[PDB]
Amino acid sequence: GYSDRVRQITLGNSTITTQEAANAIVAYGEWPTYINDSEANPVDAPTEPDVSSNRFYTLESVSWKTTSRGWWWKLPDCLKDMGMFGQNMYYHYLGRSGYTIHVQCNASKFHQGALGVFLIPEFVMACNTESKTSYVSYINANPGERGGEFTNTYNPSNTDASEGRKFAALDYLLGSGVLAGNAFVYPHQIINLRTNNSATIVVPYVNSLVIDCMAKHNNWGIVILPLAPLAFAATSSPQVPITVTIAPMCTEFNGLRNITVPVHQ
Amino acid sequence: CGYSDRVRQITLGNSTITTQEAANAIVAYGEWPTYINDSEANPVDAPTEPDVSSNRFYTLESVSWKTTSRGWWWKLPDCLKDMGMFGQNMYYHYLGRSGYTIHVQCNASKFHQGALGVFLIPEFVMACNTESKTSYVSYINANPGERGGEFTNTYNPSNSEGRKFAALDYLLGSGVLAGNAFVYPHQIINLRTNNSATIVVPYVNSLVIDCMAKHNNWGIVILPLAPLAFAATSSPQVPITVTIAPMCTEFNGLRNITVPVHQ
Amino acid sequence: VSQPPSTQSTEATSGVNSQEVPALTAVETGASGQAIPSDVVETRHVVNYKTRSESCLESFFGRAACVTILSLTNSSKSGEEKKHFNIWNITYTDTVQLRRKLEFFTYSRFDLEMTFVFTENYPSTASGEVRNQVYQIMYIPPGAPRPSSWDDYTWQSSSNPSIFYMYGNAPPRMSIPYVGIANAYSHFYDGFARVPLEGENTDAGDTFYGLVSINDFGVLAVRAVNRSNPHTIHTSVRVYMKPKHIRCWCPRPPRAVLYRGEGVDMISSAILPLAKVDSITTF
Amino acid sequence: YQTRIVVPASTPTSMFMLGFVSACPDFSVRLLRDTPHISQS
Amino acid sequence: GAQVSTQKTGAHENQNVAANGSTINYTTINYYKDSASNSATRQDLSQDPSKFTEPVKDLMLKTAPALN
Ligand SMILES: CCCCCCCCCCCCCC(=O)O
Repeated sequence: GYSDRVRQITLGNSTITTQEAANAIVAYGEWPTYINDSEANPVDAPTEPDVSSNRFYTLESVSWKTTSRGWWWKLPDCLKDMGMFGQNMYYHYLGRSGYTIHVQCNASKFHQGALGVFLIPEFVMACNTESKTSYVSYINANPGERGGEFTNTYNPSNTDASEGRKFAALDYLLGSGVLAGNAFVYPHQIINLRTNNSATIVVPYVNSLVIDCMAKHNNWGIVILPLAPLAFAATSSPQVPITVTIAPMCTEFNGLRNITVPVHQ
Repeated sequence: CGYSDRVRQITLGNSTITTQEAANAIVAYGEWPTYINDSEANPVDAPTEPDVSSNRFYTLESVSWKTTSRGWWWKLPDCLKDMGMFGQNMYYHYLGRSGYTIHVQCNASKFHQGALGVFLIPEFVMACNTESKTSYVSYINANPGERGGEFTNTYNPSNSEGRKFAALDYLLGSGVLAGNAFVYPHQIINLRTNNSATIVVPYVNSLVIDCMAKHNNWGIVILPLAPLAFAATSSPQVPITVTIAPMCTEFNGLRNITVPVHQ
Repeated sequence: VSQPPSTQSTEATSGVNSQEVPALTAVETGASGQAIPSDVVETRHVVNYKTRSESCLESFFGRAACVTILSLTNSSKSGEEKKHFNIWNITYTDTVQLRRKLEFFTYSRFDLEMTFVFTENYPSTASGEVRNQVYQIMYIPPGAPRPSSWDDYTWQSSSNPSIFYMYGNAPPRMSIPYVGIANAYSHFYDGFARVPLEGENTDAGDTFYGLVSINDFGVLAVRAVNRSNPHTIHTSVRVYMKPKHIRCWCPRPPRAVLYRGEGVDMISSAILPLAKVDSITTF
Repeated sequence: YQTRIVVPASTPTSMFMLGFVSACPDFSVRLLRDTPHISQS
Repeated sequence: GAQVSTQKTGAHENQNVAANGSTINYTTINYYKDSASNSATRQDLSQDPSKFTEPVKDLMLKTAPALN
């Protein structure tokens, strides 16, 4: 027979194995698919890479300390320089993709703590100034693979234009005014260190359009929260890494133009 | 109904071995020991088939796995020469043939690490520890009994210290790199997952049957592949116990008991 | 016409999200990993027409190798009469390339093709007229009498195989059927030729260890059959062997270090087969 | 390293792994040459 | 009493099919009665790698965990 805990995910030129996963989630019960002719918007001849963009990429790792309040990513953004997925989103005006999101975090049996991994469509976050609304720079809004962080202090500045262009990423309100305890409405999986060392979520493209412009819109974001604190009891300050590995799937593009080169720092 | 490859019960004669944690079992070359067929036989004398008397497991003296150990050496029909009826029959009969079940045992806690490769080598011929003459080893040193011998990591040939084997670990005692030891039927006791290994051994020779007092058709080699380690101490020790049974034992030609040079 | 079997073809395959895990296994089991590219990456359909022809044991072994070189001296000097003929122990041991291939297996059974090659020159500073030479290669089975001299009676070869070669003709050649007493030749023998018994206890003197003590294939007695001439001829006789119709058993690794003699003995000056690498991360 | 190796209390912090290499089923060779790894005088 | 068999595909023989034409054949006659005198045996690619690469008593599957 086969266990539920043990699994192998293969896409493109890459494979991820795991021996401790709580199955896998297919958000809303649907798999990424290619656009059906009957729903297509553009009349351009689409580009459909098979095994170029559709491979797993590993994002820069983050560290889980007992003082972290969480981490976040905008999904298309976190893969913007990732080989061919990166190049195709900049060469084409339009693009669409689903994703396989795999989150990894090791701990020993003497460790405790839990990470909630949530995928939030349209993960819109609040500005960090009380003098303006819906105010955030392109650059701060789209940090890349680095992601961003959550805090537990709301310290807006109604006078400092620079800080006001950063997000007000409160952990308990998920950066947008919603209590985190209701985050569970979104597809999610929990990396409870006494149960799992990983989580996998399959993500369909979800939008009001069949296809959109990737340099403008982040279809989904990734939120990871320390639902339960990390502890080891054999140290004053334990630390374990968290690594997020992502593959686009059933990817297509249209609107070929000169490569887009966004404002950056 | 809950059966698992992880556990096993091996019963031969009046001896049973149970295992809770092992990686299947190996049948070398895909073959089981069998008796000599009428179509392939040299001796004329009716054979002696001790059956259940000799076909039982015997336990060889254990050895300690130290963090400085380089390996252990046994010859198979030799290590059993003084063990029960199998031992007596090989001395009484000129010719003999047998297969074997080799079971290597090594328990450790979950907090210990290390690994032992267990290899069975047909014709395990070893180099001598002298440069004065080649192929020069005493009968006694080449046939240590259940005590076995050990591998070293240095070579210091003499110019009596010479008439013994130059048992280098990295060259398997014969000038052959150990990484290729895996060519031979083998199993690994990885303390992470197993506490034992089992290999079924067919009789292997260029002959149907041979003289056991002269020829060791199989040898047993155990090497650390990864060192023993335990956080609580610089000198953890884990005993390794080797348990062996003959299979399908057959003998031919009854003479006076052979008594080889002893010590 | 029957097409020889090819090596494994690759089927096309797509992505996987299942509980099956071809990539994870155990080797503790004694088994090698069994994974192929279709188990870990997406693949295309490739038809494989390649065969393992050169890797067959017949192909691997089917090359003549020089095994030994014998030295014959045809001379008018009385002090060199004893060198007019020579005797060699038949073995493959003398040359590394052939014993190395044979030592990949513990046992083997084969027929043997032998070819001899003769080369001659004048070792002297003063060369001169010499008539064309003829050579005799006589096989002397174990237990058969050996010549004490080049003109001894044993050269009559009444019972022994003997091949005569006139210098300058095509190199002489013959086929020898498997002659082992056992049902295969053993390339290794972990044992003694004789069991020393209680009452004669010594360490030294046990020179009976290894296959070297139980293998006697006779000798090749090679003779110039010509009368001595005023100008000395020095002849090099190369002995070649080609195992054929070979079956092998119980594979073992090849030797990493240089051989010392007939057994498996190591040389203390040469037990270091690998090169140093600058670092584990070198590439 | 992916993530990191995590070791619990009173457990060794220096681990080893053994790498192995082998041919796959889709594998062959084309032509013999003398081996460069051994010699004699 | 000659035997006829098939030659290894040559340089201009572009069929990897190895079954095209009657021109890919060769004839062998044995001239000696002692079998040791005969030429090399016919190539035989029969193999059984499992004998050495997976000599496991119990059935092992690639997809199933090796240890269950
Ligand atoms: C007139 C010359 C006839 C020579 C006959 C020589 C017989 C040689 C027997 C085969 C040697 C086998 C060596 C081996 O594989 O160990």
